[PDB]
Amino acid sequence: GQVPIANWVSSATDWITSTFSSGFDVIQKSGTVLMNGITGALTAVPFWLMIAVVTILAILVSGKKIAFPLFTFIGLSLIANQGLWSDLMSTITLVLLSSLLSIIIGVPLGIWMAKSDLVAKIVQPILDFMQTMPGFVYLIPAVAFFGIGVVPGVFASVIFALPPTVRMTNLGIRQVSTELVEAADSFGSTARQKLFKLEFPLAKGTIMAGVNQTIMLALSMVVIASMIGAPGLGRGVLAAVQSADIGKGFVSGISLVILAIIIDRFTQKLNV
Amino acid sequence: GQVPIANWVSSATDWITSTFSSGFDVIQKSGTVLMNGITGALTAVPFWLMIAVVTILAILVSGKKIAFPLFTFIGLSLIANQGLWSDLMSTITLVLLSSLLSIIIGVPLGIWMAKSDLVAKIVQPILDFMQTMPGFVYLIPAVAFFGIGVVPGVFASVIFALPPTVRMTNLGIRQVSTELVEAADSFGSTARQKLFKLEFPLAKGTIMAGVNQTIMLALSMVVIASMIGAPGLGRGVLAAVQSADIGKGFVSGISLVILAIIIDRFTQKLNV
Amino acid sequence: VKIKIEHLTKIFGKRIKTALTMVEKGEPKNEILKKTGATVGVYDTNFEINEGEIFVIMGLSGSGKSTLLRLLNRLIEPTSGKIFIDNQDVATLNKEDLLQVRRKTMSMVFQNFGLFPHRTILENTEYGLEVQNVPKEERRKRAEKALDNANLLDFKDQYPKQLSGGMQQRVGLARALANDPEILLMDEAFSALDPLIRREMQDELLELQAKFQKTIIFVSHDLNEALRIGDRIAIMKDGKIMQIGTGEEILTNPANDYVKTFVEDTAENIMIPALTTNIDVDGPSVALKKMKTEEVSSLMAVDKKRQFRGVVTSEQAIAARKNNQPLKDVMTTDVGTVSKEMLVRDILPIIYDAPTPLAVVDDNGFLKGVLIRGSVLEALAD
Amino acid sequence: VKIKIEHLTKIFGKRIKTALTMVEKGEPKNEILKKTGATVGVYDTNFEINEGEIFVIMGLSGSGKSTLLRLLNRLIEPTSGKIFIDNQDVATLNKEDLLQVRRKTMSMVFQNFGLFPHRTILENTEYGLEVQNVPKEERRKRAEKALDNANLLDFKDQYPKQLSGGMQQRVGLARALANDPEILLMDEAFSALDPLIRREMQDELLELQAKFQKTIIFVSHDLNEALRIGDRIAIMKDGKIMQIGTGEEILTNPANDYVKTFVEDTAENIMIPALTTNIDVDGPSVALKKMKTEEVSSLMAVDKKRQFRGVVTSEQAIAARKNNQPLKDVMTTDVGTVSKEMLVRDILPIIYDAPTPLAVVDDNGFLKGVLIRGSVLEALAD
Ligand SMILES: Nc1ncnc2c1ncn2[C@@H]1O[C@@H]2COP(=O)(O)O[C@H]3[C@@H](O)[C@H](n4cnc5c(N)ncnc54)O[C@@H]3COP(=O)(O)O[C@H]2[C@H]1O
Repeated sequence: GQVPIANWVSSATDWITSTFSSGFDVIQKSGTVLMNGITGALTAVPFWLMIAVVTILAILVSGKKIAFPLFTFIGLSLIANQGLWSDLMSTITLVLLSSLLSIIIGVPLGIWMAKSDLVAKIVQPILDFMQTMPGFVYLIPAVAFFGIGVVPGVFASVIFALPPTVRMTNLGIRQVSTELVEAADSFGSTARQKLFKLEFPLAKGTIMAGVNQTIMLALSMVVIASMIGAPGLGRGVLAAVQSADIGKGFVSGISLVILAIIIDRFTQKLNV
Repeated sequence: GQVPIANWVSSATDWITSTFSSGFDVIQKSGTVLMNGITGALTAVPFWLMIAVVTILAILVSGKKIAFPLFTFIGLSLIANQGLWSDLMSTITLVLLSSLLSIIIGVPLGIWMAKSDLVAKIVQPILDFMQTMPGFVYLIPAVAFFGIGVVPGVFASVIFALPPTVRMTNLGIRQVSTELVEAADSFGSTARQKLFKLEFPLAKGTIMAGVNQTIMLALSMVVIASMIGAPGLGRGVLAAVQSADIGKGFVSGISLVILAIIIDRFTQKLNV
Repeated sequence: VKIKIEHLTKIFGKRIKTALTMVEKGEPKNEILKKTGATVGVYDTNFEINEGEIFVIMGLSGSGKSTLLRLLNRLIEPTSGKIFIDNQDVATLNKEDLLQVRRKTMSMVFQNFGLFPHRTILENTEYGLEVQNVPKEERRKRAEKALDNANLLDFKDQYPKQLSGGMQQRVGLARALANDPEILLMDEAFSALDPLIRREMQDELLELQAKFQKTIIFVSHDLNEALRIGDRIAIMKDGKIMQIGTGEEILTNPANDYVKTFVEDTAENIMIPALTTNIDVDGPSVALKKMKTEEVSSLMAVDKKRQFRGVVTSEQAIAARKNNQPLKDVMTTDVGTVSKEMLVRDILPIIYDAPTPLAVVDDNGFLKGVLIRGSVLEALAD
Repeated sequence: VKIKIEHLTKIFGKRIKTALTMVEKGEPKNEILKKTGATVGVYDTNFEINEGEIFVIMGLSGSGKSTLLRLLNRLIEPTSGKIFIDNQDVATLNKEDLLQVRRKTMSMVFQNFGLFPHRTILENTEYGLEVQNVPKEERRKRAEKALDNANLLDFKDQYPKQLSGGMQQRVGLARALANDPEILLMDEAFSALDPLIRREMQDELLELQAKFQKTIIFVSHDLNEALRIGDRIAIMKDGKIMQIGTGEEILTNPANDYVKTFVEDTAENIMIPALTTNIDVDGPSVALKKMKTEEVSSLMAVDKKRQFRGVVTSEQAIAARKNNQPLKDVMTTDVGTVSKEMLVRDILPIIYDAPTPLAVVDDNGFLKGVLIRGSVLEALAD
């Protein structure tokens, strides 16, 4: 016999939209404009200046070796060249938004989890359930709630890249040697004290690792959401797919890669 | 000024197809038929028997606890119910193919890497470059070479899920305590000897972990390739996306999840 | 008197009210476990402590001893009981007062020293005050002072991992002392060090306690580490088997039959490892180096084939050296060498003649050990 | 003679031909490093070895000593040199012959014992033959035999992690012996054990070498671990500073000025840690337990305030026990107590009167150490 999970889910969705309409709407409004604004700003700057700024930044992080800043300048020249700049800046605003949201919404959760053994049981299952899902589903409720655009994309990205942030957090916090915990507590240190003197300064490594992971996940999720609003090179690669156009697909994907590699080589070197 | 990476890439692609045409063609032929054959087999079986078989298998792995086999039977009943069975079996043949190919093509690479410090330098960059890419690109050369279908999808899945397999391999092999290496060597043990007595039996944990990871990656890549041939619930979720149909999208994705969770809970419990 | 305990105990697992009621009647630990699965670490513990009264706590891994400490500090909340310090219970204190207590009265030392590798020894030392919201001047002052008191200040503004275990132990100890606590909890502190550094630190701790008279919960699984310092010992097997202390009463009037196997209370199995000198290869200078390291005045002499040969003395070696003569000639083959199995009053008339011990040479010339007045002990036990 | 070495050396990093040519002329290591960045571990090493001639190799962490071993076994390919074993070079051997050699002649022991935790002690023992493609019968037979020879067979068909360091060391040693090798390479084997187990294993190894006369490269950073057994020592600071051995020639005629600071070749800094007994708290039984553990016949007596008080003897304690009398009355306050800074030949006559040492009591009553005929040594050094 059949069970109506489709209808249940449909109905639930219907009910929600049909209750939180205004919230979603204003949220949409704010999101898009902000994103539009941000995009307009970046895309106000030239491309040359931006490349040179990133290049210096590379030197700053890595003063001696020559490969990464070299490659960064090269690829950004190339990307500016093919004309995929406005789309690039759309992609970057999308990411930054999704990543910051996922951080701001997960790190406290890693805290609450490392503190309570109940929340761990409640969430770990949710975390695996979300870490195994595909991206494709996440963006259907996105349009269901906000509709087409950037807002839905960053929503999906957040909900897709939160898990590892939260996980690595709770882990880097539950893995501090119990001696130091006991010590901090033996001198009458409130949770805040040890937390901002002992826990973070140590777990920071794993935290930034999970954060890099979260950023990459948000990036892939945006490349996906491109099939719904979500400007950026995702649209170019998508068109190339739906048109079998090898050239532009490879080109959009290579620009995306360059971007992601750069973001990584930056993040890695911000941990210590 | 512009540089013609599009044209270069286009030209290269053109040249290859236009050289290895017959290979690709026969490979296609063999792939699809085999896949078709496998699918036909796996669909030949009823659904009820298959569920009960998987259920016993669950009990076998986990004799006491009742949650995982229970849930497996439940979700498979549900999946058989909505009618997503033939597509499911297409997805499973796709995965098994991609996963076995990626294993058979990466494990030796983890070997060669843990043995030679050159190959590590050569490959690690390739591994990061491929672990940061999106899936979307991978399937454009897939059609470029084989065309529409399952073959392209499993190709993409393999090339997308190889990296972590290879990485965890080379790592679990380079992380055995040097004392045991030196010992195996002090008694005149050829590389094969220590390798099949010492290296594997230890690195197996990390190896199976990277393999589980590889399987999940292949799964996501198939869900993606659904946009090109690649039957399975990927098509259902895709249609739901391109049609905003919440019900069927959620339903396909939940069946996929159930499948992935099951594959995990199986893999995890095959390490020791 | 400083501390006082009353029916204190701690229970782990779940379904702990039943276990509480059980111990309220005398239910053994094993039965409680089987019936509830709530493993107990402490069981109806009642005792007190006085000032300057180093109160060691012995036991085997699993006797739940460190747990008792973490209860006293309340790091682990007690299932029940009371702790009357300064006319002030401790298990019925709010958070503020408990923190102030931990800050003023108590302070801990740990096995692996509980040090923050991401700080400088100075910072780890002053943490106890940092968390008390005090200016940095006096913080650094008291820190430098405590460190000078341990003769490692110059090693400050460094990190732990680049030091030796002993230094890190001294560091944690100074960290605990900075607060001028009236109490010091110690959880197998010196158990991670070398036995030499162990004795050194024991003596330093005694010197401290002489200067500053403050109470100490010490913990250890080594009876010697306790007897050297302990003024009132307390043995522990999931309960206070014996806590009378006195050091000897545990050995004089051991109430239970398990303490006596813990302290190890007729044959000559007392033969001890010997100090050898293979004359066939080594020389006087070498024998003197060995006498110096082993910190003795004489040695036993064997053959290259491990066959007993005789005895050597410091003066004999010095004479052979000045004369440049070798061993095997400047020796004492005349010795009261004995066999492994004999009576405790066997070599009674000779043990006094030979100032040197009486090697227990194997029947076939091989050597096992020696005897230095440890025969008297069990000989008079009759 | 068994082994023979010729201009052997090893260089790390890159650009090693230049470093080779450099050492072919005598270029110091530091300059080679600065000019090429090719750190060297071995430098123009030339010596030989004989049979049954335990050839220890000392040095500090970085002297590149274990490297020399792994070169002898060829685990690390030599940059240059030759190794003439059984009239058969080793650096010019193909793979087959090198493996057969490693299987027949040589066998290693390691610091952390190099054990396969995923096997049973029996399997780890027989591995050396397993890799030689031999039937399981004789494999298990030789294994059980070697284990019985170490008195742990019953502990077989278990795993390492559930054992003690000493047992795992014995296990690796049996694994190496099973092959009946003519050689045994050892890389700080006993450096991971307790010094007591260390001495026990040293003596067991000597007994073995007595039974079976086979060559041994030993390695250690402890000069005593070498002097106890070493028949021909070789000190190492990136090169053979001294290899003559003889045990004493290193101390008798130390050629270089760095060996003499390695072996530690006018004030009375020789005061050694003392054995105390706080009469104010402890009793005769306790003092006897301490005499037993410390393995001595007498003790020093202090006050609860660490103030020196006198001396105790085993017989005095036994008498106070039988009589039930306490300490502080059955003692010897009459003693040749001395101060920290006395002249080289200060208590030159009294040291002989008092059989017991002469405690170096601090000016203020405190105690630091004692003196047992270690004064004679440096007194006659003049
Ligand atoms: N920190 C310390 N280190 C060493 N001794 C300390 C000490 N503090 C106090 N003493 C006492 O001083 C005496 C020094 O004895 P000496 O070393 O001249 O004479 C020693 C030594 O030359 C020799 N000996 C001691 N232990 C030995 C062993 N394990 N193997 C071989 N010979 C040994 O036999 C004599 C036995 O002396 P006994 O035990 O009657 O007496 C010892 C010991 O009881």
